[PDB]
Amino acid sequence: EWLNILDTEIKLSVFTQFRDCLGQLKDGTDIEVVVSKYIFQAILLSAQVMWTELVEKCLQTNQFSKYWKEVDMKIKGLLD
Repeated sequence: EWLNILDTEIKLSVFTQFRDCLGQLKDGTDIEVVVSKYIFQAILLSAQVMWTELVEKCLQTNQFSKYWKEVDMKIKGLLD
């Protein structure tokens, strides 16, 4: 009984952390601060969803330069 409760609870917790992390990333929040806040899977999925949405709007606007510089800055900050 409690194993079957836990099997659903882990997935619910992962989804909750994912939506909280994506919500934080939305409205403007650097990934560096969020790394120490949520599990790896949640921040990973939130980052990937954001990247898809942002690059889709970049593709419709054809302004890849600004977003590429932003992502490069994110990578340098994460490396630091």
